[PDB]
Amino acid sequence: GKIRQGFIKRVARELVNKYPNEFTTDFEHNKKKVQELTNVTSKKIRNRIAGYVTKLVRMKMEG
Amino acid sequence: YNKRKPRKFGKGARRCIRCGQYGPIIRIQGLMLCRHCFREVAPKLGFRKY
Amino acid sequence: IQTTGKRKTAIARAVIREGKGRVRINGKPVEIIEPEIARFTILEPLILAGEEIWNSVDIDVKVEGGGFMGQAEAARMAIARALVEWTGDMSLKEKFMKYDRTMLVGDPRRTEPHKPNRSTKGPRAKRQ
Amino acid sequence: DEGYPAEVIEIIGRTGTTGDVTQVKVRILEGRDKGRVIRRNVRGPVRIGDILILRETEREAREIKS
Amino acid sequence: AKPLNERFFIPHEIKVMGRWSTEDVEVRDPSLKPYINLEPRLLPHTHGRHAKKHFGKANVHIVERLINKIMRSGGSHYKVAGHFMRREHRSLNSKKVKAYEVVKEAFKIIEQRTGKNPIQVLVWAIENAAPREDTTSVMFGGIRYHVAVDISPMRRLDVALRNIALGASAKCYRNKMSFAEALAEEIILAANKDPKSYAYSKKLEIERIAESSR
Amino acid sequence: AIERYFIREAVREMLIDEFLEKELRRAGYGGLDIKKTPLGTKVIIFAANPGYVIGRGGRRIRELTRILEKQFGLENPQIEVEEIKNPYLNAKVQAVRLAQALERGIHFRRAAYAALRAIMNNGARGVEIRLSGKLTGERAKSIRFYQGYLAKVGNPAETLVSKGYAQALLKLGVIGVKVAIMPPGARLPDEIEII
Amino acid sequence: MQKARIKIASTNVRSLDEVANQIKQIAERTGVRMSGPIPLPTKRIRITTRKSPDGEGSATFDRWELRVHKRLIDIEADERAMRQIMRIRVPEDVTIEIELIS
Amino acid sequence: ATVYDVPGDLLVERVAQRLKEIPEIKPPEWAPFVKTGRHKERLPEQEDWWYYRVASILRRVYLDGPVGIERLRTYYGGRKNRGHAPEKFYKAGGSIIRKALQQLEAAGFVEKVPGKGRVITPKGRSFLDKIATELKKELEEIIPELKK
RNA sequence: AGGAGGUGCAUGGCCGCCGUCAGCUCGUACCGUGAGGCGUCCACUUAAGUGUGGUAACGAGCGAGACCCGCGCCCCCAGUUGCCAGUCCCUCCCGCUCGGGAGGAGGCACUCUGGGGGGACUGCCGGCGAUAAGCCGGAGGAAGGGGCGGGCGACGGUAGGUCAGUAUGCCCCGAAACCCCCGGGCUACACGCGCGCUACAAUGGGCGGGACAAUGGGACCCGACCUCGAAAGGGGAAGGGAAUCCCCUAAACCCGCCCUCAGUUCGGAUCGCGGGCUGCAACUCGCCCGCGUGAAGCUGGAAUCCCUAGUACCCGCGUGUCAUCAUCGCGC
Repeated sequence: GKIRQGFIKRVARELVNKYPNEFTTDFEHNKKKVQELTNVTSKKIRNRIAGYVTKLVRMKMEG
Repeated sequence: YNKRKPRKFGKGARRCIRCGQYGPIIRIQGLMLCRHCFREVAPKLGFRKY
Repeated sequence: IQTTGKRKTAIARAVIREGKGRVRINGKPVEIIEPEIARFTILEPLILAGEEIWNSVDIDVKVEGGGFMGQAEAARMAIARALVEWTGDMSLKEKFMKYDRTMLVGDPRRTEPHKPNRSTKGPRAKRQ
Repeated sequence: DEGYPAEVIEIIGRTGTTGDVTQVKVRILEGRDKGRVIRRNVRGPVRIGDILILRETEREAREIKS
Repeated sequence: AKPLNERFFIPHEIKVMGRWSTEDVEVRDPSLKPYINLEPRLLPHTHGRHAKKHFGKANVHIVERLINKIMRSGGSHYKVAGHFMRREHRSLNSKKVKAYEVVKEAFKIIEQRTGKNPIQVLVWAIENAAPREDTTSVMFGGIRYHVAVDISPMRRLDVALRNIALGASAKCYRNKMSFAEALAEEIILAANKDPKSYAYSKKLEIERIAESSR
Repeated sequence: AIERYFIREAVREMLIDEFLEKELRRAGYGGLDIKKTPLGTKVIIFAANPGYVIGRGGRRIRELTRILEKQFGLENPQIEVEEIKNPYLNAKVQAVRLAQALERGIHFRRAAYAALRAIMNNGARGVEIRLSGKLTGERAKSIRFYQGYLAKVGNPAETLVSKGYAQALLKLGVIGVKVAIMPPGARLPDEIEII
Repeated sequence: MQKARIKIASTNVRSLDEVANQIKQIAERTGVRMSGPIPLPTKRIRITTRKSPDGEGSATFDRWELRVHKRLIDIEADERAMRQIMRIRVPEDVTIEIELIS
Repeated sequence: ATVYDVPGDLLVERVAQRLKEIPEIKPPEWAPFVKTGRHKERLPEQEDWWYYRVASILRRVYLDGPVGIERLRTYYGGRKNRGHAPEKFYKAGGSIIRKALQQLEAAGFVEKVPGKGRVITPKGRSFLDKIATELKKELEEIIPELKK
């Protein structure tokens, strides 16, 4: 199944709260921003974080 | 008359250094060790799991 | 023009230049390959392409590895890419992908490793 | 061969003991009951809009009891 | 090699196998029209990812499927009338070139003996050998009962085509009469609804029993 | 044969390791390293205390300096003995120490818990101690005392953790001890830090 | 023209890359042409063995691997360039073998 | 044209029937009573079986260049029935091909390069490509596509 | 001392299955006098105690997952792996003079080689799902919805087994239950059952032809090449301590001829002879070279095992201990 892992759900919300403006719907921009704003060495989990923060950014402007 | 006869072939010619087992002694490039001994020492030889 | 082709374990290197139309596998005419199924497999890309492309270019392809059928399919992929790069027109690409997919996508499938408990008969094989 | 083809529309759900029988709704495309919708079963894979051949239109399957 | 080269060159104008361009073929049964693949292709083999596709079987050419269920025809729990139908001498499995050759020969036999499109003969046989009712044991509270069930077009195709293959194997197995001759004879019998064929016979058997399970 | 050479060198190495384990058990022999050079073969022995290794006036190590040249055939063995930076970070050395403590008629619970505390305040992230055998009677038992974070699977378990197995001898028989020590410097893959 | 062929082998990849990097710095510092390090095929020694010590249980087998990577560096003759390679600190795992070819 | 432009079987047949003429090629006295290889289980059916071998062997020299006894053994080898054990692959005989190569050498179509094997002389190449041109022309007016 | 003498309810360690199943629990809070319970429960969803949404609990730890190996495309770097990639030049074989083929120099394309980076992320759309989690379909694309083959198997239990590989309590023997040596046994056979190899011929056998692999190994070793013997084998020998010399042939495949279906132009068990290899010696106790002979079996009931994508099935190959014992195991 494709249930997103909890720790990424945690860090994604945190990075959402502290820079609400530094992440936009563009996937790749968010990918780079989380690349540099964290110390992740596994590119895959970086992509996971990017994919989820995309969805959170989408969630924002409708509510 | 107590010395064991020389043997260049066969199982009796071969004996593990560690435990002395006459049987399974793998010889990939000349380990000279019993097979069961190999399990507890393979990482010490550098072998990994993949 | 240079092209390559991957399939199973038969890998083909192909070079296409201007010529009368001769097409050679390992420097041998494509019409005299002993298996006929391999002949059609090698031949598939230039039937539907047309006769003018057939007689307007000389193509030399060398295939190493795998089986004869795999060699045929790798030569098919190589010659397909050869016509692709030599002609460089969209319509041939469209009809290439319409007839099938392999010659523009390859077959990246391989043979999975064998696993113990009667590994010899196959990976997923076991005893009774 | 007195058969009657009919067109699948909606799939009620996997039925039978093992779920290998699939319950669908079919519209009779030809015959004495033209246009009539019947709940009919399908062994083997089926989709929407398949033409299934009937020997008897009168036979029907009971509603799937959950 | 002269027949080999001439058969290489003849389908240069896009023909299934060597001959028998598929435009002239007509499917009479409405059920199997959107499933029988009539795309014109020179060679009936794609090595495709059809198994991993739920509905990718409709794309496979009927002749490729024919070679497919020919190569698998050997050995089974089917002790039909107490026989073990195994290929011990260079079995058909994985030797798709030999199977390719045998379908080529049987197609030539069909062409000559019937004087018409062998693909169309096969189409008629497929229509004529597909059953239209099976039986399923459905229970309520552990009281099982046999209920007639309608067959999907694709399952009908599968069972009928397996049946003709098994008829061919029953004919050739343990006889002087070759496999190509067996397949040609079986397909011509099934084409004209001949009960002598295994395919039409077992279509009738599948229709029956389910006939009485109402 | 480069293979036959590397395997030969590492076989010499682990045989020396086992020989020193059965020689230097009282010394808390923790680690080994070997450097070849035209001058000779330098052996680098990290022990819980080199004071016992040096012996009396070097009469101990000199014996070893003979031994490393005769049974293993090392040309010019030069012995160097050093201290482990934190023996509480070596599960092997801690295991040997606790086995020796148990052998001294010390109660298994009290010794194990004191050792656990002593390794913990030394900064080890996570400590597990498993004790098996005749611990309170003829029928054997296995009891595990854990504390902290001890990821027990994955590559990190095979990489960052320090592991130690020991056997302790007593009148009733043999007791098996296993010790797992997480050094603090390691970090988890799922731990993501933020700036 | 005279050349020196050097083969550097190690189980550790990082030790091998460090040795190659310092060789490269030496060769470019002495201003002597060097053929780029060609990574030759890595040897995979494989040993499988049954897990169970005795004969009991399911047929279980364990796989043990040794990946040893070797690289080839060819340099042109310069005695100054060859003087600095014997001073290269070589790790205990890396084996460097040097031959001279005309 | 070259041998590459024709089937191998026909070219072997043509070279065998043509080398039937030359007095150099002559089966030895032990040949008819000795099969081709150890792996073979039945004697060769026909009596031209010697000539075909030469027509094969020389053809191999047209392609593999320097080839000695052992590699020609390797190519000719085949599967053998071992009884209740599985069938296994084995090699063919050696003295037969050694005598064939010696007869070719005395004929001047092949020479010996020591340490590498035996190579094909210019005369053998000219004969083989003349045969190939003739056969290519034959299958050309049989199959016009070969004029391409 | 030694025990291969026993003692696996005397043990350590180890392996198996429950079971890579989803579980095991702890800190404090809450209910119950207590046994103990909660967290770990319920609707949905996941391959999971993975989560979603409500819960007297909130967090934590072990577990799955993440983690690591390899396939899937490209890029870079590196090119002595490999090639008339473009190729003036030299050597050669033909040819319709149209052309086709091969090597030395030279080039490094491309395969390969082996280090790093990108790329695949429900990344977007439609439908579902309470708008949540998440699910299905679609688009693009070498590969999207645990991408794919694997490794990492928990708290505990089974006195499972293993002290006969190792340490090892208890007891037993101390010129035997200790040490050495010769021969036999480890193969003994009217028998029941398990697992594997051959076979039950025409789909096929004989003759010859063609294009096809990785696994790994190679110094008393791998061995081209040359010579004798039909062959097993005898004698010499290049190169090689491993992208460079050998194992290296590919098999299946089809192609032209012979045979024309039967216990046999299948099948070889099995019985004897001459020769050959390892070993001190191979009848007990090896295989191979040739001959003669060369069995049943003709598809096999009751009962019953496994598999789902390159996967079944079929084919063929290196290697494990190693002269051979394997008709085995792993890997290709």
